[PDB]
Amino acid sequence: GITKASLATESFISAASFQETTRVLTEAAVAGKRDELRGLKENVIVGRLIPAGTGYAYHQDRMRRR
Amino acid sequence: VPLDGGRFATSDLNDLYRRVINRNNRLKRLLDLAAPDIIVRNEKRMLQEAVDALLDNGRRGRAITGSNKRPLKSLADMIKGKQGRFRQNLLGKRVDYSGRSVITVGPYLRLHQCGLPKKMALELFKPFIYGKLELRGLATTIKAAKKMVEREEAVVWDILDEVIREHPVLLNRAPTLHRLGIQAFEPVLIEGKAIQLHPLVCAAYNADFDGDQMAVHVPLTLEAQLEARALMMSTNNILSPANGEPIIVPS
Amino acid sequence: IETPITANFREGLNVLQYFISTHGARKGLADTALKTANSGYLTRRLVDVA
Amino acid sequence: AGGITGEYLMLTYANDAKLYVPVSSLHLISRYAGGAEENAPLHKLGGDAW
Amino acid sequence: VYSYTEKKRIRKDFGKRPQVLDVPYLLSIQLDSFQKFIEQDPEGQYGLEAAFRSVFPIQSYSGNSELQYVSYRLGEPVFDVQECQIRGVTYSAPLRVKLRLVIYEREAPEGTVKDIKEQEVYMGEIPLMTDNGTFVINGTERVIVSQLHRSPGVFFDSDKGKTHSSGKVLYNARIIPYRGSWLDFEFDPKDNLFVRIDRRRKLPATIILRALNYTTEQILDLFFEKVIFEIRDNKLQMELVPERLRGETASFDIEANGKVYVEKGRRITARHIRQLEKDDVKLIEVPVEYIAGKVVAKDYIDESTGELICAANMELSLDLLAKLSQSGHKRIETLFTNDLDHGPYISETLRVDPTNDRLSALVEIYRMMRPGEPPTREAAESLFENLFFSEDRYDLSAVGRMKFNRSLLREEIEGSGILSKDDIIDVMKKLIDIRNGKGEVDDIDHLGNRRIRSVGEMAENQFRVGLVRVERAVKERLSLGDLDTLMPQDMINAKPISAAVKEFFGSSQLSQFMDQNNPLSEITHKRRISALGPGGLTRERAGFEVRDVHPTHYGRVCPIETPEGPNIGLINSLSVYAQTNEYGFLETPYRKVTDGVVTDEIHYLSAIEEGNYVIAQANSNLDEEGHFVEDLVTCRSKGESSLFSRDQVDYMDVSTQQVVSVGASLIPFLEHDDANRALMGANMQRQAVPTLRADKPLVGTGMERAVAVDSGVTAVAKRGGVVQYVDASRIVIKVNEDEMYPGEAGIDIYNLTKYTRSNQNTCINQMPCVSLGEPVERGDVLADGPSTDLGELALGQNMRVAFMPWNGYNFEDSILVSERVVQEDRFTTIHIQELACVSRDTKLGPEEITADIPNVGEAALSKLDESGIVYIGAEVTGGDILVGKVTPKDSSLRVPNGVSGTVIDVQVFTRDGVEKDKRALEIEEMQLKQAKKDLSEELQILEAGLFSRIRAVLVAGGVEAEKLDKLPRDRWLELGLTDEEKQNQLEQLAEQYDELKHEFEKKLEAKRRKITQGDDLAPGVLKIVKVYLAVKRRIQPGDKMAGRHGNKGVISKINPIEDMPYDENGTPVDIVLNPLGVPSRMNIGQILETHLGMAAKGIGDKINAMLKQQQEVAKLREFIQRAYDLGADVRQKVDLSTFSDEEVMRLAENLRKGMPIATPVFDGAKEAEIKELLKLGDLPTSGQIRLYDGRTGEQFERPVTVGYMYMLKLNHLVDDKMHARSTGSYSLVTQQPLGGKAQFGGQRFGEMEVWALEAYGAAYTLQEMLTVKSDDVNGRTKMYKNIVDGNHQMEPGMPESFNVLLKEIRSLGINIELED
Amino acid sequence: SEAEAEVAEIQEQFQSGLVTAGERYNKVIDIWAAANDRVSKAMMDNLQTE
RNA sequence: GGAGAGGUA
Ligand SMILES: [Mg+2]
Repeated sequence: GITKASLATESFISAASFQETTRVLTEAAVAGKRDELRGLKENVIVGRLIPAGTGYAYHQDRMRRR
Repeated sequence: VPLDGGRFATSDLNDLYRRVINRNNRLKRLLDLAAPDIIVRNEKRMLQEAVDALLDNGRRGRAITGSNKRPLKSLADMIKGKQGRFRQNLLGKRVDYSGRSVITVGPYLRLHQCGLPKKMALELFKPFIYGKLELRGLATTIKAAKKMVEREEAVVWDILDEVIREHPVLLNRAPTLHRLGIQAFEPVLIEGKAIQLHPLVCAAYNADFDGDQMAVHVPLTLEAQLEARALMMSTNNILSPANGEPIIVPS
Repeated sequence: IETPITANFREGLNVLQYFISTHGARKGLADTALKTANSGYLTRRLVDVA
Repeated sequence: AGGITGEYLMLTYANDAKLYVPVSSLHLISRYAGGAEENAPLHKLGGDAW
Repeated sequence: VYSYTEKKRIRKDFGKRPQVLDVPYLLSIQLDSFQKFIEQDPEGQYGLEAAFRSVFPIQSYSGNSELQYVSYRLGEPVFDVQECQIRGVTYSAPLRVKLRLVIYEREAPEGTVKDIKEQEVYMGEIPLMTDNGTFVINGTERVIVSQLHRSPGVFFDSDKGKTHSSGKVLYNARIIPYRGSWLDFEFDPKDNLFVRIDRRRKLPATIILRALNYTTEQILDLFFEKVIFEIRDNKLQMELVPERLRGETASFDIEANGKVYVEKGRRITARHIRQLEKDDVKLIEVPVEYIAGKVVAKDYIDESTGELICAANMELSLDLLAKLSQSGHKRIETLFTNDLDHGPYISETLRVDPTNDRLSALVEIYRMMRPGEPPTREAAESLFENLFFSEDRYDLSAVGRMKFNRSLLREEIEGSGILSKDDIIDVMKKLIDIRNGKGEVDDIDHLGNRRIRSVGEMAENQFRVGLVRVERAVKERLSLGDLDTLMPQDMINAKPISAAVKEFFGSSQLSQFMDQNNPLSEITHKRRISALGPGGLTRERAGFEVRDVHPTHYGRVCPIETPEGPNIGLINSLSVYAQTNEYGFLETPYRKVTDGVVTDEIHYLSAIEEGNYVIAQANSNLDEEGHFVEDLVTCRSKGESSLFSRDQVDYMDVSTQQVVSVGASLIPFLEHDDANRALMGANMQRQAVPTLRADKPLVGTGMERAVAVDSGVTAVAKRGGVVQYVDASRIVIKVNEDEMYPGEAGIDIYNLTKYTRSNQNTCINQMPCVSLGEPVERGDVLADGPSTDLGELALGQNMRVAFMPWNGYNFEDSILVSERVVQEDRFTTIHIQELACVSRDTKLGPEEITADIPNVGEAALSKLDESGIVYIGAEVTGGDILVGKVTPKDSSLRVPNGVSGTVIDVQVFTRDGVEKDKRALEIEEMQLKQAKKDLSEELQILEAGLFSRIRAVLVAGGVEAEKLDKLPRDRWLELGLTDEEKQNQLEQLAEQYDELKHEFEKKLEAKRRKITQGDDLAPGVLKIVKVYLAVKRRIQPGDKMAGRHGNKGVISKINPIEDMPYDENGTPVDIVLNPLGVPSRMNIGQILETHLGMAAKGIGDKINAMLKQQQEVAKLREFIQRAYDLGADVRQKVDLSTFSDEEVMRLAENLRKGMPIATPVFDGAKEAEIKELLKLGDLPTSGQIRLYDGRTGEQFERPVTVGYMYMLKLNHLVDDKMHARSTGSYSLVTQQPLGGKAQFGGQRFGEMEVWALEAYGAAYTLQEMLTVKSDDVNGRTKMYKNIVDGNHQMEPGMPESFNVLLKEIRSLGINIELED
Repeated sequence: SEAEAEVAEIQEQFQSGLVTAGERYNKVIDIWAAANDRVSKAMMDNLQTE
């Protein structure tokens, strides 16, 4: 379900700003997780261009760079 | 911070930190004094409880209350919930170059424009007015321009009409439910105090005029202005994204 | 209720018919408020998953 | 005084603080000796701040 | 029939039902509760007397002395209401109690009084309720709202198949004492019966059965019906009652009386019972399989061996039957069980019971209560007997015992406050009966289950809670030794009492700030019934059922007036005639109806009794004998409206308007509106701003005189007389010659509160509505308050409206207003603000408030006086200096940025011991001059009132007219007069004057002791100066103005007079409303008010015609007499022939702007009467006229509806809503803009408004809205230097609230970092 | 008036035991719904071509 | 800066 399909995300920030922050970080700290900003919500968190709209061409340019 | 009455705010994190330091220093003194095992064991338990109430207060059996039986706010409570960091200061912020007022109809408008009060537009576009005043040479500093716009001379209104010309503003109604809840508009100066709203976008906004209020945000950059004009202008949102049927239906 | 309101709004509802009308309308208003509080959380859940 | 009705003699000290001496305990009620029966002082009963 | 002072303007009352009970005092609950609090109660059960008698006498534990209570007295308050509001201090009376400390002597036996002292001890200052219901707590008028909570008693309830997933209902029963531990019985999913206390560990109910000295035999005797088996010569002759067989299935050869009655395979039919009783059959022959599973009632022992054969409550068997047969047992007692009507809910508990006798049950209870603490025999018995059966530690209140006995169908509504054995037995019996199938559970929404805790009860409870700490301290001090040097002041401290009282009155959840923008808003805020607060449910954890109106609300709680939004039905409002019972429940009046006559005796039925009787409808047509006209009349029997007979009814409603509240009964034609729109109409009628000139509603209900009188806004005469002197600030009444008291003759003086501010920053003032030398009567109004006209409520204006679309300027809900509406200044409203400038005692010493300020010119200081305080009457605008102040190293109090105004009052407060500047003294001597002036004017007018009455008794008995002024008015005593009762009056009347000569010498000195004294201030502040600004907001597009039927809408355009649609006579329409709001929003009542408003102004336009050209009063007396006729058998019935020929031209002068019309709430003007009233005037009888366009000048097709709708102006002004911010201050912990309008803060681009930018492609707009605009501090200063430099471009970086989140997550043991 | 007469008929049927409680209740609901439909149809026929 | 109360959409 949509409550569990978003907390079982490969990113630990798109699931931490959602419900149960405490249960997400402890599960994602003992696992040594690593968010790679492949989404819309965690680019709002960190303050940079969304990889969807007019900022989509930016993120392709930033990806082929590395 | 002070409460302006000579008294300082509680600042619940300092209370938890101070309690942790107090118990830790007392326990260090007990370790130095070679305390009996039961006393130092009780104090170690109290230090454990103090640290647990500092990290996540209330997760253990009983929370601790500072004033009027209200539990203290810990480090984990500054992240959780609606009032935490994530949902209150990061996913949505408080925004400069913005205003708010009651809406009226003004049915003489076109689909791509909205009314905007003279005072609200003068305050919102203040740095642009400063730029134009320094460009036309009326004030060879920022302070003279600030006093000129606070005096509201008969020249800053032409400066407004210059900076308003093709500068869209984003209008947003309070329960923004879909992407038609924020729409760009072109401002028309009004000698009033109410944001006149074209009566065909009320279907999108769900904005009756029985006392509603609406927020105006000024896109700052050049990319933001072009984004407003291209994507968010109300002459582009004539089809609902939920289904191809029109959303500017005559009401 | 087996006795319906046999008076339109052009004529006058008497006291009992207005009380029954208030039953219905208060039900509707409370339902509207709490359905708003529920649908807000529903759409928040849907946005945060997709 | 707790289910025992009794007779008392009631004295007004300073600040109108009444004191009821039992009629059985009459022998501590002595008359004035200063010779100033209309110029006598009035002691504050209980000795608050004495 | 009428007074002299209602003939000024009499409202044409429509309506057909005669009134039998007039509307009571609307503030009865508040005043009656706080009168039950502060009054001497000789019976000692109400208020302070009950608390003192419940606590005192305090007996010491040492055993030598006790402190008993004598009486109490509330002293005079230090101030009264006006300067309590002015200084900012509580209006309270000092409680003074007479305590009587005994001393018992040690040598004498137990009980002997050495000494007994007594003094009047001061304990706590308790706030006093004002003349209205308001408390002045810290200079701000608050109201304590009555609560609606769960009454103590017993409550049978169930959870309807929402537990254990079995789909089964689990009935439970709570016993809730007023003071004690609750006692819960509940049903297990296996139909077991379980008892618990305080929701502790769950125990079988037979535990508490055995704890009351009950064996198994007595338990089965109580809870079960017996079946007798008689073993005889042939095969189990069983006695069998015939109706025990209902709902059973036959399984054998049912034969008796030599007749085969019922064969097997049958359900036992009713006619089988009928024939078995008709043949009188009692004893049956049954097989042995019918005893194979029954349960024996008592114990059966062999008569010879003396050994237990079968125990009590054992399942019988074949061999068990053999063992009882071999032991000479003839009568065998079993229990009548069933699967439907008599379950074995007790036997199963006994088989779950792990105890067998009383002591084991008591020990099991003891171990349930306190784990550990190894049990003994007294430690369990005393615990149980003090748990439920001790007067000290358990108490059902009077209401608790009443509910307990009423729910159990008892008759005695009084008894012991402790539980009884039969009480618990009846509770279990009733709960088992509910489980059986008979009876119903109790619904908690019922108003016979919820109880009102008004102001007096809650304050008394808080006082008693504070008094418990005091009695603990007193018992401590008494139990310490050496008591002979003590007094009842060293042990008792007033700080717990004052703390526990001031905490409740000041800052509680029910002692809340008053809404004060109407008389209506005050008088309806004092009558809320809140379902929240302490001891009540939560605002956001309340279900769908408590929020809904219940059939019990009829006549007690209004169904339509309730707030919308987060709490609907939790802030319910009282009805009109609703009262509070003796026990706190809500009750409503009803006319007692005999055999066939609707009488006029009024019985107040509570919520519980109302279900037993049958009550007729409010509007059932009775005619001249109390006889109903029909034979199928609508009635309510028990929450079910239905048509009953004519001679069946027991009660009838008092009036048609007892269902609605006070604010919802001001809506004309309420019966035509919807319920949602009536709710909105009431909720917005509570918010109207009092305008510049109050204007009556042409169409009203007649519940407006009651509102404007019962609320304390108007100044109302106390004793009838002649108006001696009217001023703009005072009214002087010379009392008549009979109502005037013999001693202290005097006259009345009413001081009118001028332009002071209310709580909602509106202006409240009182204006005299009486002329000079007008005969006023007792109870008549003298000064109109805010928004009242001639002592009747007038919240807004009544304005010429047209229902038509006008070029989209009234598109959705908007309003199009003529410019003549602004020209007449008829919606201009005064708004008074209060600005405070304080002088903090800080480092480098305090700050001076002198005018000397750096970097300000004379253009700024041109308005301040010499002492640095703005001049009174100086029109200041935004950004001026009101009180100059300097920083000790520009702390001047500035006008808020956007408001204007005229400074109308400056109040300066100073601490006790600070030298005051000349401006403070300038106020001080001007304040002190009035104090001398007011008391002298109090005296010399009263002196004029005494000597006039002294001269009055000189009409006979000593008359020398010339001699009265040979010597002046002072010595009218020793003159020649016969020394009789008349001369007794001269030495009595002048004794008041001599008393007044002593009243002058001490009162004026006392007012000197208050004016110059140093006022109490907060620690840190040295002197406070307060500035008052009066602002006139006129009207402008954006203001929200609404009608009385829930039709809001912002004014959209101020459109000039020539553009308004005029009629065929040239009169322009004032307001152009939208017709499209009428069908969808089903408030039809706004149209009939429009037609009736036009009819009302039709009468006022023909009286104007007969007055503009002077016509003889025989024409006016004729037409006004016709206009007060033409009702369809209305009850008004005025007679203009009894008017004294100058009360008509004074009546017709007030009627020249429209004859007011009273339309009672459900007795409205029928539509045929509106047309007939539209026909008396020469207006068209369809209500719609031909209306011409204002601009093109040609005729609008389809004749449009015009009329005079009464339009309010709500307190949502666009001056207070418009906000703007480019750059300003920022929050400290997170570097984001502040929030609000007071703080110059920016809008919130919230979470839900960010999704609507990701739903577009606006990725550059979204980035700048959360980095550059908001949070990133290093790139928003670069933006400001870029915007001014003509370069629209951001260099965003990272927001500063993300780095706060890292430092907070790293402040745990969690390492969060940023990668390459 | 026709609906009131025929519901009086159903009430008389119930008072003589020919119908149960639930059946009478459902019959009253059905007849009142039919009367509501007839009134609505007459009202629309009076309005839409008046 | 936080709690309590009330209100607008
Ligand atoms: Mg709206």
